[PDB]
Amino acid sequence: GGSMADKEKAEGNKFYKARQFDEAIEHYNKAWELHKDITYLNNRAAAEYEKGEYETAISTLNDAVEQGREMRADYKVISKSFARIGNAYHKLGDLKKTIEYYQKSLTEHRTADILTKLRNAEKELKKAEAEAYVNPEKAEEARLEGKEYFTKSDWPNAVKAYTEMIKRAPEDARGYSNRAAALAKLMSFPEAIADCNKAIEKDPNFVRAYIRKATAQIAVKEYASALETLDAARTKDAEVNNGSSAREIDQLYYKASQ
Amino acid sequence: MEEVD
Repeated sequence: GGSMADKEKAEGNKFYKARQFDEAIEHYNKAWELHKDITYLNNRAAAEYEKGEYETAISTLNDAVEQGREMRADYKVISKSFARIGNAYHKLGDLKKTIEYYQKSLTEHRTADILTKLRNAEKELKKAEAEAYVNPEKAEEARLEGKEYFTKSDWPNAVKAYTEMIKRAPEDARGYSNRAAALAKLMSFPEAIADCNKAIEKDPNFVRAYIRKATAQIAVKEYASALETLDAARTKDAEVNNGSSAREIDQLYYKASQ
Repeated sequence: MEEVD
């Protein structure tokens, strides 16, 4: 039925809107029965999704695209199928397939949403994989590898080793200070400063990191800053270390005044 | 809610 099945659909939409999902679903099926058009299936999938039956929704939709292809259905509507699969997978917390099905939807028909939803799901995946990468024992293994390359003056490999440590333990200030040490040896000073800064936000009480920052600042003739960094360094050294690296601070203080 | 057509 032309106008006949469109009423069943419309009746579904009325029930769907009042959150009566099984009632919506049955009218969507009636619509399909009367007139083979995949819109009605996309709509049933919406009802299934809203019920929280995410597997049923994906099932309904996978079938919808297969039947839509056989029927040569409009590229937009099958793009919605793929898009809803993406949503359903995202509700299932399966980030791979949500991304895969967003790609599939954009391939069929590029829209603004879905492009935004893809970038958000990709963002969310990056964050997750990063949080999975974190490993205590792999971090300690990297810290040991770094010291080995550092003792053998292999700065480029030490940098890599210490980057693995930063990735394996993003909260350990030693990784940044250590990469900062190797970077300085390679005379990449602005980078050495930046790693020292992140080391100091990770551990405000980490003296060695203040000393590297200042040393690298002196090396790039940033004298005003070097003296400030050295003050901060001396304050935290009194508090934390009983001023046990004061002679080292002083030498750098003297060079930064000269 | 998801869009119905």
